[PDB]
Amino acid sequence: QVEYALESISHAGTAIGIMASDGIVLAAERKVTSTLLEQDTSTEKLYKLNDKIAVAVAGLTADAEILINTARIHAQNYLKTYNEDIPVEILVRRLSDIKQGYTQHGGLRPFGVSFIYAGYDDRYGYQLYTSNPSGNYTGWKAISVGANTSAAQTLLQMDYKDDMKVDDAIELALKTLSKTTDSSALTYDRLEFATIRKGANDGEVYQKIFKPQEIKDILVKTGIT
Amino acid sequence: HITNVLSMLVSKLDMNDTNLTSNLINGIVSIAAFIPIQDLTGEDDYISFESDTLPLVQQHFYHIKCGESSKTFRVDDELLNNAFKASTTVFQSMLKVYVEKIFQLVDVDLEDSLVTKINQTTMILQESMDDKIFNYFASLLQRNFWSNDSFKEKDPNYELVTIPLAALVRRNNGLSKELVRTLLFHIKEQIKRGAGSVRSTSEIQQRDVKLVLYLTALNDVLRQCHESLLEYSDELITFMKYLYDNVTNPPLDVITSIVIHSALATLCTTEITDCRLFPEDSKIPEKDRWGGLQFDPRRFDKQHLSFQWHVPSSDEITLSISILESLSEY
Amino acid sequence: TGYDLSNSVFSPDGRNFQVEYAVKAVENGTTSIGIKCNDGVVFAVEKLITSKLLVPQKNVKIQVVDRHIGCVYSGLIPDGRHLVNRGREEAASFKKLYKTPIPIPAFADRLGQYVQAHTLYNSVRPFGVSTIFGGVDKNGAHLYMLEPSGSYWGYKGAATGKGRQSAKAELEKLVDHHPEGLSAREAVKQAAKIIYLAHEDNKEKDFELEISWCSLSETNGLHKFVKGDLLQEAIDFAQKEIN
Amino acid sequence: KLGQIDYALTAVKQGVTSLGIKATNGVVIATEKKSSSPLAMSETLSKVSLLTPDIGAVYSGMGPDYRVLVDKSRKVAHTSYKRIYGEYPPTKLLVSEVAKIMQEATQSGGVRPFGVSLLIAGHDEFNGFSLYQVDPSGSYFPWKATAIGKGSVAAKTFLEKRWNDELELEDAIHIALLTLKESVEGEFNGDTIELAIIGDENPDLLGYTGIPTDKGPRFRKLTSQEINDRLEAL
Amino acid sequence: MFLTRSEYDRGVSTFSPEGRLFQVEYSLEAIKLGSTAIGIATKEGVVLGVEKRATSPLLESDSIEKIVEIDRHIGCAMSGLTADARSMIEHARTAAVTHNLYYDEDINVESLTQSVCDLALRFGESRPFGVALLIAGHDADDGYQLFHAEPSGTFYRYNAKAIGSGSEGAQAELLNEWHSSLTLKEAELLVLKILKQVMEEKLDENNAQLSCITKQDGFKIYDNEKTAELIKELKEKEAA
Amino acid sequence: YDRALSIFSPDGHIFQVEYALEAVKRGTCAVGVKGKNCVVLGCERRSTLKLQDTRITPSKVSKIDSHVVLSFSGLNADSRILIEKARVEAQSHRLTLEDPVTVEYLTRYVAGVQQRYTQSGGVRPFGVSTLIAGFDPRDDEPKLYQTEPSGIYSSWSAQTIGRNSKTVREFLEKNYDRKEPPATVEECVKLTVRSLLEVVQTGAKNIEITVVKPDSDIVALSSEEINQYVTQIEQ
Amino acid sequence: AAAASAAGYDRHITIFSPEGRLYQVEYAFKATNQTNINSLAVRGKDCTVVISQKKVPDKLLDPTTVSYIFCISRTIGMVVNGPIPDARNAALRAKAEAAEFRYKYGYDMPCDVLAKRMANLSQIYTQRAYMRPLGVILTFVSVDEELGPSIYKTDPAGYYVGYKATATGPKQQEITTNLENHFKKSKIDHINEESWEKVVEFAITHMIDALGTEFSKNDLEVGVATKDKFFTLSAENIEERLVAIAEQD
Amino acid sequence: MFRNNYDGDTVTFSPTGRLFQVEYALEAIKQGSVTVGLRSNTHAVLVALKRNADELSSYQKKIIKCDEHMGLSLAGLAPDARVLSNYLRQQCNYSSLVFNRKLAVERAGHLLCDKAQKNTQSYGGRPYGVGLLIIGYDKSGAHLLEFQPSGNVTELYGTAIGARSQGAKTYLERTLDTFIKIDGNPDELIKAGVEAISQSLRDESLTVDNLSIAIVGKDTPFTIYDGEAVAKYI
Repeated sequence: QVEYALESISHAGTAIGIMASDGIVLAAERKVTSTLLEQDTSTEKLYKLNDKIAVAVAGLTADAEILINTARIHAQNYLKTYNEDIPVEILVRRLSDIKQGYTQHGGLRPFGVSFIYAGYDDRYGYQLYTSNPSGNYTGWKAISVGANTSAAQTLLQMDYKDDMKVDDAIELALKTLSKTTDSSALTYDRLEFATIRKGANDGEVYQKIFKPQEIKDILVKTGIT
Repeated sequence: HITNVLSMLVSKLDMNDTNLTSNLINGIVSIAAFIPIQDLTGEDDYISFESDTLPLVQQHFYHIKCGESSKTFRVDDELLNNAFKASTTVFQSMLKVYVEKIFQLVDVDLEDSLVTKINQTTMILQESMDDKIFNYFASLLQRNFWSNDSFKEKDPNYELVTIPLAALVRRNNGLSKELVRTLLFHIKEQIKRGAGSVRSTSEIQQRDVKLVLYLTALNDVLRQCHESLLEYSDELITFMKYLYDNVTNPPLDVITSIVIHSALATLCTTEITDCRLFPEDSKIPEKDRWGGLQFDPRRFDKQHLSFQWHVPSSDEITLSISILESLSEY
Repeated sequence: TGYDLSNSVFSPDGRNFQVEYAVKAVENGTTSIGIKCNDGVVFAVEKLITSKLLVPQKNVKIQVVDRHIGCVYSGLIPDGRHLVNRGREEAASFKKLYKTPIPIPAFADRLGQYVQAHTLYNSVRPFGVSTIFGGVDKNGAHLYMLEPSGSYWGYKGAATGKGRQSAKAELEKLVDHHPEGLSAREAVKQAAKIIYLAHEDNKEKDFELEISWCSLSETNGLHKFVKGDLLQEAIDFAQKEIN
Repeated sequence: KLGQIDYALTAVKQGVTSLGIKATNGVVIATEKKSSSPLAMSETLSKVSLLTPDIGAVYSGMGPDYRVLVDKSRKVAHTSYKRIYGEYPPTKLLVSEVAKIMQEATQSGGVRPFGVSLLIAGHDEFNGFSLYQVDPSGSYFPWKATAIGKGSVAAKTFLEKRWNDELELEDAIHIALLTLKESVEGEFNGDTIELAIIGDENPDLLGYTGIPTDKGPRFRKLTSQEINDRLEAL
Repeated sequence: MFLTRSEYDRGVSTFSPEGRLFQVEYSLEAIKLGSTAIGIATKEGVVLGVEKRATSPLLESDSIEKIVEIDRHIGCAMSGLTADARSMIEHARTAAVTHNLYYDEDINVESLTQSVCDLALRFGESRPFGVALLIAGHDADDGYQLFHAEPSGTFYRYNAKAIGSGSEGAQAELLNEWHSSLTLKEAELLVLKILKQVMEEKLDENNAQLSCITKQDGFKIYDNEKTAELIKELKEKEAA
Repeated sequence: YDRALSIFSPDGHIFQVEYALEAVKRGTCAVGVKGKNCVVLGCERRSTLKLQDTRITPSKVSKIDSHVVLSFSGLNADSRILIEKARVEAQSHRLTLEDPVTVEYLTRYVAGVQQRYTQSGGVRPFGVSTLIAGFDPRDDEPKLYQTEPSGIYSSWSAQTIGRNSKTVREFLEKNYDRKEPPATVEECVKLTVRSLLEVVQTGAKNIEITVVKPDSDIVALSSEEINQYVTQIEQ
Repeated sequence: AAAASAAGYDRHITIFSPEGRLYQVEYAFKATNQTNINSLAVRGKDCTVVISQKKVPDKLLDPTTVSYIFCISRTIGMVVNGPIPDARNAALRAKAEAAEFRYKYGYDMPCDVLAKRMANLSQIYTQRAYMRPLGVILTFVSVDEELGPSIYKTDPAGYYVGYKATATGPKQQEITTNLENHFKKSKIDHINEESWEKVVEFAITHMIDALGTEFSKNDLEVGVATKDKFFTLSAENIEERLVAIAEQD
Repeated sequence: MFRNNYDGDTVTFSPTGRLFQVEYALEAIKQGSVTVGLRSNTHAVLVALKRNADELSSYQKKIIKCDEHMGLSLAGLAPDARVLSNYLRQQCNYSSLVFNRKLAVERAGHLLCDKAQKNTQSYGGRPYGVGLLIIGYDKSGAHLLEFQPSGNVTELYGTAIGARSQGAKTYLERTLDTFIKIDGNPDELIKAGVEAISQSLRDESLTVDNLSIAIVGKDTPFTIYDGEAVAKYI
């Protein structure tokens, strides 16, 4: 009795998550929009929850930002409570249960959004997950949500290998998006990009949510112009 | 029963119940389309709607309401024919109530289809009148058009009064000279009193409403003047120039430019003038014509369906070219 | 076309048809009148006798508010009882707070405001009564008629109910022929005449004439019923006049 | 598909034109002031409003709704931030509260949406100059330039031709007065136009001197004489 | 087949021109559609019986219970176990325990019957509410009592009452058979006889459940083995 | 065909949960049988899409406490909320009364939440059933229960909630007998095995089975033991 | 008098039509014409004036009670164009608002804050489907000490503005056009006379000249705003203004 | 074939000034079994014919005690008679503890009118569907009141309400001069009431359980007789 909310996200641009043997790779595409609508803002696709966890979104930013802020608040509260940062599984379950409630309770509306939660913690290592308006969630080796989901999942399935490096997951996300792009070329201003990797060399979790020039640099590595 | 019903329908038109008013207007137009709005009384001056028609409508209704049938109802053909002839003497009373309802409906938030239907019933009433009832109705309408309280609202239904005036002038060209000189006098009065002196692109302002009434009346009357424009053609051309000098509010430029369209259009158009139920106060199909020959097999007759029509004259064509090149070159 | 089904609504004319329909309820009520005298008010009503079983001394159509305000009404009977109770408690409220009898104009406005509030919300209906009320205070005699819309004015003489047309026409003759103003004794006689003249449209039912008065000379400005010989004298005046 | 909010949007699309333009060093918000009568004193109603000394608003749609909205928006900017944080909000915070006020009406049954769309413009230390459109829905969007009301499709086409990342506030005022000039229903002068900026601070309009910390309004409504001075070149 | 509708049908809280609330009438006839329950009151006890639905052999026990304990003194039977029946029962239970701790004395059966009717007038907190109940009990004032509590929030005391499947012929045989002089055994045999006739002539401990109120044991539901020897006592007594 | 005299709505009322109870048939098969000295639950595994990560997938069969286990058919998202509510209630009982939760109290509380989500009207009932099983503290009688979206609950000697669970129930009625049940865990396991291999939406990824034994001995059979149990006769 | 749940269509409750109109509010504008009374308000040099027609056709009325001019506070008054029950409601509200303001803020309620407050109340009645608009236009007048001579007009939509002059009623457009053509001639924002005797005199002249009918003492009503007194003229004082119009010309 | 547009709610008026929903609530009084009341100067009497559902059923209660000096009867609806009768009991208890008086039976009448008229004026509610005959004694003597669900109450020497009441009512109107002079003898007033109710039983017959009687006045508290106590009046 929620399937219209799952229809809603199918239009909302596209997000790809790919997990390597040594990291995770979030990529997402901004929908092309009016010349005068402001781009330099907080309402994007690739957000964050803590220094070990990042999300990409499909569905409306107004339903996303409440859950993103609830996740930031709950992750800050967990780090404050235990002095070790929240497991990815507990973040997605905590966010899967809040979302389930607003779908079963008829005094509320189902959240029209679906986030791809990438992360690292030592209880299970690197963890890639998807959650959707129903309040169910699944663990993945690769996943995508929103526009061109079906076409992208076939190209993911036929190229994904379990042993691949993070650099191969950079290539696979960029090459999947350049195969399944609605615009007949791909450019750094439509692309939001992030990685979660094992430090500079030592044991820490290192996020990067890439700046526009670093995106241009990986596009010219990967032969997309 | 029918003129008692026509009178009772016309008295019952509301300004709050647009659905009931639509259904009453369906009744009124259906009566008008079949019945002649005419007094069938000869030298029978002793008969009167009340005491002739009503006594036969109170006995008949009481008889059928108490469970008896019309087959049992017996009366002299003479009392029945006096009750019919006396039915027809009530039409001037009904038409005064009708014009008074038409001027009340100008203030109402109606719909384009109900306004169009109310215009059609007013025109079908007119085509069903003899010249005696038409000459009464024309003066009643013209008098109310000058002496009324009926354009106080933001956005009045001008058509409910101005299409009836244009329909008078289609039936009688002799009305147009006075109605066309009285309108342009009132337009000059309102323009000198300041109508169209305050700009707005989006709205006809409350001070512009009478100027718009007399201009839309002028547009509608001029469309039906034909060969009667030839009497006051120069006076209209110098008025058109005055109007194109003096008023420049963008909502009024559309209304004021329709004046030449209506003038030139009536001078070159070929179309029907006469739509009367019975022609020209002429012919002899008897006084038993409550039906308009609809079933009578003599409806197809050349002496019944001899319509005058309108065929553009050569003077009206020398004026149409004079207006067209004067205004365009102007 | 649905503007007349609920209470807040304006019709396209800008009138409230549920209050138009509430005054149709008033027009089905027993005729009642009031007269403003030189120093007071007289009230009169046609009390229709519905059966022999009604206890004759305890069905009273004229209603007392405080001690100086007389009241009478036409239309819904539960609605008239409710306005009379609002009236009694509104007057007792002012008497408790200010220790002095309520001005008739201030009393009238507190009712006008109450009745007007019942035209605002579609969660309620209007009152189905018109109230004629009046009295004597520091400024002398006052007579008021209040209607279902909350509308009220001061009157020289007031009439409401089924016989109101005939009563209004007679009251206009009182005002024309006595332009100085009537004495309370003559206003009693003349009120009896107007209730008998109103009953000739309704002769099929028995009635009792009921009269009360409140006059600064005859009653010290306290509202009281016309009883015994003066009532019978006013009946005998109405009875010679109706011939 | 239509409901009560698509009808509130039609009330906005019927309303008098207003616009906003964001420049390198400030923001413009501007509109036509239309008179019901030439006996009406047009100074006695304000189309453009101060919310905080660094946030201003302009509307299109139903003027009485906007007046109750701005009274509530001012009360919201006070009870929320002045009375607990000690300081005024960023434009983002006050736009969210305005959208929360507008969403509460569209939600409650036995209430109707506010028949207005708002352009809210202001300054903040972290975000800098900003312009937001708030619709009857209780939704908000950030804009580089925008227009609302009757003239909005032609105005937004001219704003798309003329906006660039390098405009100065003084040239954004020229673009704004050119954009209002084309849509004008009445006369075009300093008495029919209403125009404000959020730009540099104005220490005179602090109305007191001494305490070095306060700097006075970033917000400024132009007087009719300042508008007429610009209209001599426009 | 013809149509007999009316303009006042499905009118909620609305009188028809006759002064009828058709919603509460409709709710009050849906009592014909449920499972059959029967009550017999005697000077020796009140007997409640109900038809049980047949179940899989694997079903060991269930929380469907159409006969319920309200208190030691008071028992109850339903023709249906909707949420509204549960609501009325747990209100009646909370009403019994609150009266016990207020007066140090057992609730009268009329006063508990009144309380479940007040819940249906309140709609929990001219609507009908819930389901028909038979309410059985003993108190020192008015002895052994059997009440029909109705979805209308009104009730009657009966000497015997049938509800559920079988209504016209179910109460027809009860008024033919009931005596002031019935013994408890004889009343049990009578509810089993009535249950056999309504069930299109089937009778087992697997489709008949019995209970009684007495002063001495209070409310008790009979074991399958106790109803089985009673069914054999019926089978021989009719054949004799 | 209860039109009768073209009658409609003569009772003026409705009650309905059964949309949820249909989802409880659509969902994976779940079957449970008592022994003399054990209870075995077995549940169907859903086939997993090509790119899923299996490392964190829940066992479907779900421990509430060392002596008590829950399994379900119905919506997975709803089932989590019941398992989480049952886990916090089991910890809350174990704390506040200094003794483990009794299996019937746990079922009465799980039924209590399914009752409240029926009754409250502003929420749907949960689209799920429960198969609650185990042993009480200081006891060796095996205990086995069901709850349904209606908030009804019941005790079973064997039971099966699924889409093709009518033929499992016929095989259970054909071979189980409460006079002489499968005594040893060997028979008990082999009978839930025979049940699951009949009519489950099976594949190379197949069935998860858990034996419960008395005094908190709770054990999921290995992917080898569920294969060792495939002892056959064929002709 | 409590709020409750009830139904309606887009022209029986204040709800946007398919075209964004609020019919219940436009129909409350038609309710203002119902009494068939015209009124006029004009600014003097140090006063502001309000003139109303008075209709009392019914010989059975006490004419002293028929009154559309209301005293809100010592400084400020109003004329109502609409049904008397709604007028008495709006008057009782404006009196209570002014008394509550003089209590809290410590100076007498300005005429710009009373019109705004009453227009904000009318906006709450234009968005409420449980309560109707009032069928009234309210014209407030005072000689403020902040803005001087002041006219403020409020209507059933909760629109308000200040006015140089205004007329309200069934024939107001002719009064308004004749006032527009006066200010187009004199080029002031007021009537250039130093005493309220000459302004109430000029307003009665314009009312006669616009409506085409002479007034007896009883056909007119008058308001005279002066600093620390708004007041209404008795009929013998209005007689002075009427007798000063006949002697003048 | 017909469709009354003005009877859907208790707050609609007919175009003729009718409250149809209140009239339909008066039609509900003629659904219950007959009751009679009558009075003299010393006593007032109620008598009521009680129905049952079946021969195994107890009889439905028709007469209720509100205080030691007054009580009522209930034709039409049974559950609407307990809401009013409970309130009338509360108001009697309140008059004893707050004023040290017995509630006057006229005062009790106004309090019922008040409670009933409120339901007639408000949306979502329904006028009561019960007719009360109230009897009492107080310092003004013996009294009988007929309450009608519209919110009206009438002082009567006698009346009948319920199905087929016109028979008893017509007998009381014919017998009036006789039963109002029955003073110092309560049994003859009871017999005059039981003969009046016998005119409404069209072919039917009184029995101990089918008949209930009540009396109040002078030295006698309000008492109810039914069962064996009515045996001397059959």
